[PDB]
Amino acid sequence: MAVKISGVLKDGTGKPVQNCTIQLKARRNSTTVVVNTVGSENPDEAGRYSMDVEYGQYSVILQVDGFPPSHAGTITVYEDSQPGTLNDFLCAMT
Amino acid sequence: MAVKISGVLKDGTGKPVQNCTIQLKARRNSTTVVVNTVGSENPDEAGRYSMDVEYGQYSVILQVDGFPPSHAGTITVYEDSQPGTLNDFLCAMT
Amino acid sequence: MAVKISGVLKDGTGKPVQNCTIQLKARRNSTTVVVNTVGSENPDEAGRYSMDVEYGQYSVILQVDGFPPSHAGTITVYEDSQPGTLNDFLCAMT
Amino acid sequence: MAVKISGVLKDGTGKPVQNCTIQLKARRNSTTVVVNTVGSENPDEAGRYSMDVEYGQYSVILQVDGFPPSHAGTITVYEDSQPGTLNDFLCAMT
Amino acid sequence: MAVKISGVLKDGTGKPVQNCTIQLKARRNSTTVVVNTVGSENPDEAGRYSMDVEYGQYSVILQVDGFPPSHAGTITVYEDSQPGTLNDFLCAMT
Amino acid sequence: MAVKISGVLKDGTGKPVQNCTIQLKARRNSTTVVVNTVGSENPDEAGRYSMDVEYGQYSVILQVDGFPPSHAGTITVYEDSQPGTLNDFLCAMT
Amino acid sequence: MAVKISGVLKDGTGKPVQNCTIQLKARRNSTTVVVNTVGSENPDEAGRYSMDVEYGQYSVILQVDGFPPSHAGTITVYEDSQPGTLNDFLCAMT
Amino acid sequence: MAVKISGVLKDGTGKPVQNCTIQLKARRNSTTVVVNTVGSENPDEAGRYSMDVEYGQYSVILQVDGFPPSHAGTITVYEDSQPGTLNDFLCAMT
Amino acid sequence: MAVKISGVLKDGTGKPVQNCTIQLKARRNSTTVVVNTVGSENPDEAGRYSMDVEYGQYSVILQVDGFPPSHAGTITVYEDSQPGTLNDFLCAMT
Amino acid sequence: MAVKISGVLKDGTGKPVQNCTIQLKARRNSTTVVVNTVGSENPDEAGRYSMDVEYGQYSVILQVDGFPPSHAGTITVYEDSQPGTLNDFLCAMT
Amino acid sequence: MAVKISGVLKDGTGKPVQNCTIQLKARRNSTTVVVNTVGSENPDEAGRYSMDVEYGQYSVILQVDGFPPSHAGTITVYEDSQPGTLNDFLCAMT
Amino acid sequence: MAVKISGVLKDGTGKPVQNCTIQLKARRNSTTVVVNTVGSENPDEAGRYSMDVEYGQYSVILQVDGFPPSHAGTITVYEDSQPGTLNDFLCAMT
Repeated sequence: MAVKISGVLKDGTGKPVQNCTIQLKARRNSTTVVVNTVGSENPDEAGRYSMDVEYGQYSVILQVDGFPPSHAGTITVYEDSQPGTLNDFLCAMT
Repeated sequence: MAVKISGVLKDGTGKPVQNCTIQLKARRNSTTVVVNTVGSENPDEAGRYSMDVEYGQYSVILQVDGFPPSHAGTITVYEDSQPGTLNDFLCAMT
Repeated sequence: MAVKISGVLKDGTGKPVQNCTIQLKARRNSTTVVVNTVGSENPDEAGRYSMDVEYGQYSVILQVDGFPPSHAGTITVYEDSQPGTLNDFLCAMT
Repeated sequence: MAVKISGVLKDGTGKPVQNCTIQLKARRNSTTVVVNTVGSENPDEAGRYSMDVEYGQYSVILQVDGFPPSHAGTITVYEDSQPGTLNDFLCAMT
Repeated sequence: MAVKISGVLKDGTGKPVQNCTIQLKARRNSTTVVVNTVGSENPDEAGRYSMDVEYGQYSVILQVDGFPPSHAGTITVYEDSQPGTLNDFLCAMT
Repeated sequence: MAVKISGVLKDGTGKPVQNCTIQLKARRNSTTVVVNTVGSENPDEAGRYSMDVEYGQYSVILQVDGFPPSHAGTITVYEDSQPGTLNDFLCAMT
Repeated sequence: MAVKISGVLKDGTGKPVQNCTIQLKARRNSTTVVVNTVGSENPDEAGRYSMDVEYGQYSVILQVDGFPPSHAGTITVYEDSQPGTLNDFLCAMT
Repeated sequence: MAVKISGVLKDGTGKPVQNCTIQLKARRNSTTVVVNTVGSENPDEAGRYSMDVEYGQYSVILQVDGFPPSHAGTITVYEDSQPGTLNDFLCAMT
Repeated sequence: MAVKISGVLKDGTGKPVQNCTIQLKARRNSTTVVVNTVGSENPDEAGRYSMDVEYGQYSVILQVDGFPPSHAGTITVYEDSQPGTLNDFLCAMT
Repeated sequence: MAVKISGVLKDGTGKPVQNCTIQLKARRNSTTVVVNTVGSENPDEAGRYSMDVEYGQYSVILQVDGFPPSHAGTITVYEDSQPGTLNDFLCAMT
Repeated sequence: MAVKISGVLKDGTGKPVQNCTIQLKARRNSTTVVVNTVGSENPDEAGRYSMDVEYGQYSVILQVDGFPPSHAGTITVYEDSQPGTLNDFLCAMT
Repeated sequence: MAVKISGVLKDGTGKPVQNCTIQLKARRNSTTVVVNTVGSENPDEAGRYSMDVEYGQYSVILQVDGFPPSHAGTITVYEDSQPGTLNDFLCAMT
């Protein structure tokens, strides 16, 4: 199953960030994802993003049209996670 | 929420600075801001600035047209912070 | 005898991978295959793959148009193996 | 408030110095001036200069089309100083 | 006498491999073969191969216009062997 | 108040020097002269010079059209000084 | 006299070798052959060769069009030697 | 006052030297001559020279558009001397 | 007197060797030959050679258009030698 | 006073020296000749030379058109010296 | 008195040497020959040479058109020597 | 007085040597010759030379447009020598 990861993506001054590109980098083999595979997603102009993420361990990469990739960190989804925003997984007590 | 930061910024000789821009770079990802994201604002011709800032720790950069980028310092916006000028956050005890 | 390897190939965000290529390298020569021989097959537009592999040890290579070759890992198919996705074969205990 | 620094600028032969530029490089964060902000002031043909200086610590630089920028020294304006000339601030007992 | 070697050459995915070339590099002087002599014989489009090997010691080279020559291993033909496939000679207990 | 420094400046053989230039460089800033400020006049065709020198310590440079700059020495005009030739100030006891 | 050396020249797979050349370099001067002298003669398409060789020690070279020269070994034709193929002398006990 | 120095400049064969030039390099600050000042006096075709030197210490340089400047020696015009020739000052017991 | 050295020059295959040239490099002064002198002899198409050698010590160099000069060795002719072939002098027990 | 230096200039084979030039260089400055001053004369076509030299130490140089400058030696002509050839002065006891 | 040296110089194969030249170099000056003087003679078409040499010690050089100059050796013609070939002088006991 | 040196100049093979040039390089100052003065003398086509040498010490150079100048040696002529050939002076007991 795919857990829904949804939210809005704002910069540090309360405005949406445009030209974004969010990438999920698999680091270990899962039941349905092969290692070293990237899954991309492009937010809209208002900053809304929504993805269907398969469980496993991933590295998050954020690219904004003139930014070298910003390694936000590693997220992990098990068979107990509930739908939420991307930021909670980064801030979650791993 | 967001704390409102408003004021006017000048130089030693009591004049507004022109063609400048303030950039806040988030050095630690938060519940609403992802790490390593810059949010910028250009003051008006009178040097007046006004912007809504999300909580967390930020690094402040001033860029003036021609001059090398200046690293003013680091600010921290907590849940108990009250509105004020940008200078007080720089001068706040750490 | 050739075990049937069937499945669908997706990434972290639950989408098929296009322009992909799956290669199997015979690591150790067997009574049916000769060592250092590559066998590859391109999945369809929906990311569905089905191959008939001979038994032995193989190293799996994932090739994507644009990215450098990925080293998924190593599979070892015995005479007693049952049909299934290659994801189970990489994640099988060794 | 701004202390009013006024005077005349003469060289060693008792003559006005032209094509000058007095700049104030702020070295510490103040309640009204951000770090590394320069404010220029060009005196008239008779060597008269007058500036309104916000209190704090400054490094005075005197740039003439000729000798490289001459570091006159560091000046400091508390909230007790009275209006005067820049030479007294340079020569004041720190 | 010439031992007949016959078989079908397949890659890891149970398919014939085309454009190949099997070379037998003789490493030791035999009664009828001089050292460092090669014999090339290309199999058909269905992967069928057959040679008339003279007894002795040989190194097998599999050249497939691609990966460099693949030293599959030394074969040895005694004067008590029976006709078979090349893979058995590779896998034979030396 | 500027001491008057007047006289005639000749060479070893008793002739006036033409195309000359006398430069005073303030090595230490005073209440009326800022540090590292140069003052120069060209003497007349007869080698006669007249100066209104502010109090303080200066370094004297002799510049002739063609020769490299000469370093005559250092003078120090106190408050008890009296008008006289420049040549005495270098030769005064220190 | 001359010992007769007649036979056919096959390769590992039982085929004749074309564009071949046998070279006999005399490594020790004899009653009838001076040192460091070669004699080269071309076998036919069937691979047959016929050589009347004088006594002494020789080094045998196979030169086949395209390949680097091959050093088959060294032969020693004595007075008690009987006619035979070239392979027997190389394979003879030394 | 100026000490008159006159004479005739003859080379080693009792002949006048032409195209000559005598320079007096002041080496110590005097009451009437600034340090590092040169005064030339070109003799006539018959080798006669006559100068009006001031008191002090001088280095005599002899430039003859040829051999490089010849540092003859240092002359001191003590304020008890009487007019003479240049050679007497060189030969004088300093 | 000159001893007659005659014979037929054959290679290891038992054939005449054409395009040859035999040279005798004298290494010590003799009664009739000065040291470091070479005398060439070109055999005919059937390999026959015949020279009239003066007694002494020589080094024989057999040069053919091809392989580099092959120094067969040293020959010595004393006042006891009988006419023969070149090969005997090489093989003679010196 | 001046000593008369006269004579004829000859070489080993009793011949006049043509295109010659005699140079006297004042080694030590005296009451009549300044130091490092050269006085030269050219002998006539028969090699006859005559000059009037002042007292002191001189280094004598012979310059011939084509040959490198020769350093004949050093002469020391005194107050009591008698007229003669420069050969005697060069050969005089020192 | 010049001893006459006459003879014919051959090579190993009993032939005259053409385009030759014999050089005698005097290595020690004598009462009739100055040191380092080279006297040469070209033998005729039949190899016959006839020279007459002065007494002393000489180095004998052979020069042949095509080969680098040979160093034949050393001879010493005394006052008691008898006319003979050049070869005997080389072989004479020393 | 000049000693008369006369003779004939022959090489090692009893023939005159042409194109020669005898040079006398003086080494010490004499009463009539200055150091490092050379006097040439070209002999005629018959090798005859006759020179007049002033007494002293000389080094003899023999330039023959060939071998570089040859140091024949030192010749000393006192006021007792009698006329003779150049070779005797070289061979004379020094």
